Amino acid sequence: MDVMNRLILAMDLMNRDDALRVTGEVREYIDTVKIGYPLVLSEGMDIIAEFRKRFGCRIIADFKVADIPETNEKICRATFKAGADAIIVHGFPGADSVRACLNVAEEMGREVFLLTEMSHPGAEMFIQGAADEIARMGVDLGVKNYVGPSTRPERLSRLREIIGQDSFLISPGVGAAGGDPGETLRFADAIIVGRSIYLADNPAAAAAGIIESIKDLL
Amino acid sequence: DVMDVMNRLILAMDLMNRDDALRVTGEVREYIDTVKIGYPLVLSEGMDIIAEFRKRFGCRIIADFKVADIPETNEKICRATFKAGADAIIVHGFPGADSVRACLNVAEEMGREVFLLTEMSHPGAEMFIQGAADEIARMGVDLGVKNYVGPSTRPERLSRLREIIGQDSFLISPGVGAAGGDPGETLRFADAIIVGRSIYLADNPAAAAAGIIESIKDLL
Ligand SMILES: O=c1cc(O)n([C@@H]2O[C@H](COP(=O)(O)O)[C@@H](O)[C@H]2O)c(=O)[nH]1
Ligand SMILES: O=c1cc(O)n([C@@H]2O[C@H](COP(=O)(O)O)[C@@H](O)[C@H]2O)c(=O)[nH]1
Repeated sequence: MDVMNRLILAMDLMNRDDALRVTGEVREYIDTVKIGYPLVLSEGMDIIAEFRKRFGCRIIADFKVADIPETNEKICRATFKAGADAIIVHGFPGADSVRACLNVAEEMGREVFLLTEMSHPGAEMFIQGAADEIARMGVDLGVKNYVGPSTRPERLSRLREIIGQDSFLISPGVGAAGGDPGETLRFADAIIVGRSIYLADNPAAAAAGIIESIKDLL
Repeated sequence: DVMDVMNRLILAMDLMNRDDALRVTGEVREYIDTVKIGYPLVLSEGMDIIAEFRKRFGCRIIADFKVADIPETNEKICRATFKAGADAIIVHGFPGADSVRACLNVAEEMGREVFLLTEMSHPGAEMFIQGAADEIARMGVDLGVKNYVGPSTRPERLSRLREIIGQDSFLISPGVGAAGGDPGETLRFADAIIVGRSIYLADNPAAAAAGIIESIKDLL
């Protein structure tokens, strides 16, 4: 996957007018948008097609898929029917649940991103201790796309070690949560950035500023 | 003081089109007053499907969204879900205490309820969730969680989770029917059973629900 400026916008605004306006303001800097449940549950799954119509961007559905295999299959089918290019799936619920997602993605020409370790403080309680094994499980399953935490660069580096240089790795927790753009890009192919852009007084300048700070990495 | 689930039976409405979902739910309405609506239906028909269910049926709505994000995103998901009319939302515990607390705080503010999913019922649950489940449940108790989800497919695990949360907590349990869990055995520990495919894929969903209820008649 080829992400413009190695920057993915996490569009977690919850109303259509603001979400479309802010995305429009930063469109020159990105071609990939992560859309999650905050926006989808507020405005409907049709918002995905609207983003494609307006911006032609790729859409990653950040749905943290975390159900039984049968339900995971249904969630992936509904999500890809809505036009998402990719979906984010938790690894914690185990291999069968991930495989269910991989199957639908293959069937519909999409990608699965496996979330291995999360970026927030609570991730330390249960997820972190399982994360390397979850990543090895991804490798065993043939997963090629991964998500890991900007907030713990040593953990992000370990994830990169496990999956190898050929796999694709994206990383949230940049900006608001404390992660540094440049350091994160030592290991991740692309950074995910939400609040630092969409809550900024001037989202375009915020995006431009981040990109300037990583100019030599592009 | 817990929700009063008619016949101790919660329908898992995982059909993905409005017409079928509405037909089947209507067909079993005399047997249930509590419906679990998840992402298969919501991502297919929109959050307004909750509105349509409330209009059509006298049913409480549990939004089975297995919320599993960072605290800030969890808060937004819970707000949107309660705004749409869900009575309760199901949240994963494995992302940790801050993520669960975020959901509890919104539920308290908005006058609604959180269910904490501890151990899951499918085979893959053995890989990572099972080993964390007793602690996830204990964490829930420490956080003041009153409502829980645990697996009918592993009676020994469901029994242990009931012990951890205590007799006063409310416990609901999926994996009944299609996945092999027995209604009666499950109700030894759970307050209510969740049933999806055994009912919604039946040629006669009403007969299927009645049959399940007949099999647990002495437990009502
Ligand atoms: O470990 C993770 C995984 C995520 O998907 N995310 C998601 O990435 C985004 C981060 O946004 P922000 O830059 O505002 O912190 C949010 O949409 C969040 O749900 C995360 O923060 N940490
Ligand atoms: O551990 C769990 C937790 C669940 O919420 N579920 C949910 O409960 C329902 C079970 O439906 P069924 O009776 O068709 O197996 C599904 O909606 C599923 O997503 C589960 O099966 N196992």
